[PDB]
Amino acid sequence: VYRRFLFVVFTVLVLLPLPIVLHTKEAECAYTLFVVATFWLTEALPLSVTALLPSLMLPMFGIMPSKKVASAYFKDFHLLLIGVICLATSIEKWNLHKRIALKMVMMVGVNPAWLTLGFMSSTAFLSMWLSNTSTAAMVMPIAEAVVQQIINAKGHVTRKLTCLCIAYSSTIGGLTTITGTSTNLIFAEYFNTRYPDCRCLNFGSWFTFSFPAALIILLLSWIWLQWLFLIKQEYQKLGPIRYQEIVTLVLFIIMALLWFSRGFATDSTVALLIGLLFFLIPAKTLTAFDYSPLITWKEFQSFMPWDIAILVGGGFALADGCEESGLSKWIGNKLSPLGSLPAWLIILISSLMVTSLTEVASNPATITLFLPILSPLAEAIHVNPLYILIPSTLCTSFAFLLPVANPPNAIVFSYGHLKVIDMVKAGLGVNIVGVAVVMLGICTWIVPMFDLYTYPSWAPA
Amino acid sequence: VYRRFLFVVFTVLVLLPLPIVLHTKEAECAYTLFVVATFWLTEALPLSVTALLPSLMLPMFGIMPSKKVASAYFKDFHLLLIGVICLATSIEKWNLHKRIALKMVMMVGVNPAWLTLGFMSSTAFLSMWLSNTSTAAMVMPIAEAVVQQIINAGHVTRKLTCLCIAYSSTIGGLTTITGTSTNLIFAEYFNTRYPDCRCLNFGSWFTFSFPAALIILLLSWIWLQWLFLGIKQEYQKLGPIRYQEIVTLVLFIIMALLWFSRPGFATDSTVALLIGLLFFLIPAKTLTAFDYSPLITWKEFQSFMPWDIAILVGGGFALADGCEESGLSKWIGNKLSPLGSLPAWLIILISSLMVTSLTEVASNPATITLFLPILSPLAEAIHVNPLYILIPSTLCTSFAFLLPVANPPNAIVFSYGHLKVIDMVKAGLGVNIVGVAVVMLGICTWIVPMFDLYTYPSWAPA
Ligand SMILES: CC(C)CCC[C@@H](C)[C@H]1CC[C@H]2[C@@H]3CC=C4C[C@@H](O)CC[C@]4(C)[C@H]3CC[C@]12C
Ligand SMILES: CC(C)CCC[C@@H](C)[C@H]1CC[C@H]2[C@@H]3CC=C4C[C@@H](O)CC[C@]4(C)[C@H]3CC[C@]12C
Ligand code: NA
Ligand code: NA
Repeated sequence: VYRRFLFVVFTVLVLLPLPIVLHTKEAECAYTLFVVATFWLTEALPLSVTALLPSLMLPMFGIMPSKKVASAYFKDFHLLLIGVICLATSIEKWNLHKRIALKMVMMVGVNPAWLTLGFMSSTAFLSMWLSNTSTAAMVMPIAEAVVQQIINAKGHVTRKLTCLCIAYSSTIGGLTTITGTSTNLIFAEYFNTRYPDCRCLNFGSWFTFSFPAALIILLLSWIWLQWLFLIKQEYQKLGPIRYQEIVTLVLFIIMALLWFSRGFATDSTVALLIGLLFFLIPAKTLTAFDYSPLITWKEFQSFMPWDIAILVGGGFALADGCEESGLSKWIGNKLSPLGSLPAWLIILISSLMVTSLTEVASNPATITLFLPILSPLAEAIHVNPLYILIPSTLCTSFAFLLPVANPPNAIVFSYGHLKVIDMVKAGLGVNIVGVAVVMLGICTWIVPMFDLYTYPSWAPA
Repeated sequence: VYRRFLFVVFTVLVLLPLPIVLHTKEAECAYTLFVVATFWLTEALPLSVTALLPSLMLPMFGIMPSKKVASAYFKDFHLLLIGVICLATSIEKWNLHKRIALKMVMMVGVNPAWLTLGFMSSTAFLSMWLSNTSTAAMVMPIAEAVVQQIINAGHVTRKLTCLCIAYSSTIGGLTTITGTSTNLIFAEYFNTRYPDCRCLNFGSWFTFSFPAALIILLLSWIWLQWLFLGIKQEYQKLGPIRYQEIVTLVLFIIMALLWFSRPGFATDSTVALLIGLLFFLIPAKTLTAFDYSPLITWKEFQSFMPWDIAILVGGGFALADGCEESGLSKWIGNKLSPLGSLPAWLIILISSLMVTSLTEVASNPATITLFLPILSPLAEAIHVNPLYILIPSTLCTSFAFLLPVANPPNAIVFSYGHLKVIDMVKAGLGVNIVGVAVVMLGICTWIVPMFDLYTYPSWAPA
């Protein structure tokens, strides 16, 4: 009774017994550690309120920030993210993302079973640019209407096979771009901090090592999903193609051709030069007296992730706060026999610990907690840091079990079908295929790309 | 004909004849100067798109950023602004700001002419916390309904009440560093460039400017009432006082009592985050039940927070440092060497009158962004305290009281029926001269013993 308020009686709870430790300087900093890590996993607070808590609690105990090295008022990853969001804002303001999801399904829709590959290929291409949650929330109304008019010409299992294709291929196409999922932005913001001399990570080199990785997972999970389970009038009611979709489509082909083919030759120059045209090209008249452009600043501010910059800096103030106190030395002495395992065994034992924790917690929470653990470990045992951080930001996205992990597969669970055991039987095939393909990747073709066997010059010592 | 598109045929225009200069390294950097300054004043682009233009154009010519000194992932002014916005988010989500605007008018509403002072005192107190544009857009529906039921018991009392809402929303917009938006561009420019100064917080901006605005508020009521003329049922239809307004009002008195009365946790940004982050936690609604919702959500907080101020400041720094890497700051620095022979007080009068005149035709964040990296190099060169010049120029930026294109407070009240354009010029020139004279009286007598304005400090370089 009265456990409809289980957020407030838990946040107020956790701060009460945890002040057993009030005794020294490392016990007070470990109090901030087990509180912010607790509210990130259970998500009792909205994940950026919690990132402001080390900026409040640590000066109260007497642990002040002391880092004083930065540069560059506008960073290069911040200007790439500006130009990508303003392309992804007008592509769904003007409903261009339903033309493509219908035209791709129509082309390869011979449908013995090529409808399923038609649905996966249409929502994995849309996840490279849009967010995973917003692109699964519009193919799912489309696919439910198509599969109802097909059965209006056995029928139960083809409704929950089509459900899992939308939820799983929105995540597989969520990688292959550093701006596809949100957890590819926390990796890229942690890496341009802490390692600001590294120039090996841009838009056109994340796509080259991960598009061969996801095409194998996409083609092998279609075969797995189709195994264990078994429209011209829908495109006609979108209307004719408008003016504001031809302009958006032309700037989308122009921008993506220069990213892969190309001090002004950086990828953040193409993002701002073609991205800032969306604030300029006229779209509507509003009688006339004054036009309106393709996107406005109030719509751009709605789509931009501002909470990622608070989440990264809140993870840095917690990590540096453990270094000023004696906590990083104290647990560093009890874990000295960890540096006797081989380099490949650290990869397998960590990527299986991240692909298992991401099923019960959100993906930006488990990439924020684990990324300042593996990167000190990689410099200590004299490994290239990208050799450990690349297969852990890729196995974070592999959240394919029970529908509390990522909000893609909680949308498709909100429909009628697809009880919980249908995800565990289907997700364990895509999970094992996903881990084995990335483990195959960092042994053969990723190593000659980023020079993963040679300790670089951006790592300290 | 076809000049309904005068934005796109002007932005595309200005970039065409201005590449006469393509010849050297300072001529290419002055090309970026006269483009970004042109789109800030005319506002052909939304004022943060333009701040990203020196981050695009300057690496193309070969002028790279080279500054490498900062600290402190979260700054102290950023944590004060977080806690203020989440108090100003729930105060208008739950309509607490109409209780106060009606209860203050009701109390001093004897109305021979105390209705006018009742309206100014209710919308100047609400501008210390809310934004100037959003607090003039809700007293103006209220005052038009009250002045219509008073005349139903007459033309010049409709446009006297209009100008009280537009002018006292700006006078109460100062006295807080988070009241207007141009008090945030001053405070963000000053914690950059001068990071050793600890003299500027919430509780010392209010002490030097609340005596400055109370004199301008009390003297412009006398001026406005002169040149123009010599409600329990409106409060009853708000309903009874709810649950979510008593909780917001209690945390508003708690937070403001500790700001003025108070190892390293005794700062003003601690009170802002400790009482501000309770608005994400206290339950407000049930939504059947199975899961409550708090007083404010993160999607509503993200809507009210000014994110474009941090882009506008860093875009002004990349343009200012870009002129220093090239030879432009030395080239115009040699042609302006006889400027450093005027007295210290004459620089104040000649600059505050140049900023209070330009802010009538351009927006206030555009004229504080262009002028703040001009006066602060000038104050270090002629050996003056930099706060002695920057304080009376961030205060005369807000004095936009003439024709209704200056600030969006007095374009809202112009959008109603009354108040033709000459009624603002006759009324605004009285509030303008009173405003400049009170700040000039302030920086001579009581502001100087507060910030030590005659002694060159230790945070300025040399
Ligand atoms: C973000 C928060 C958790 C930082 C605190 C993380 C602790 C767990 C991290 C910080 C420092 C890390 C240690 C850095 C140093 C060493 C010594 C090396 O031979 C083994 C790795 C080991 C032992 C790392 C283990 C993990 C570690 C101790
Ligand atoms: C933001 C942009 C405009 C920066 C370029 C501004 C130019 C106008 C600013 C930058 C440097 C400034 C100069 C700094 C040095 C001097 C020499 C001193 O005896 C007179 C002031 C004077 C001459 C300043 C005048 C204004 C100035 C030249
Ligand atoms: Na995505
Ligand atoms: Na205000």
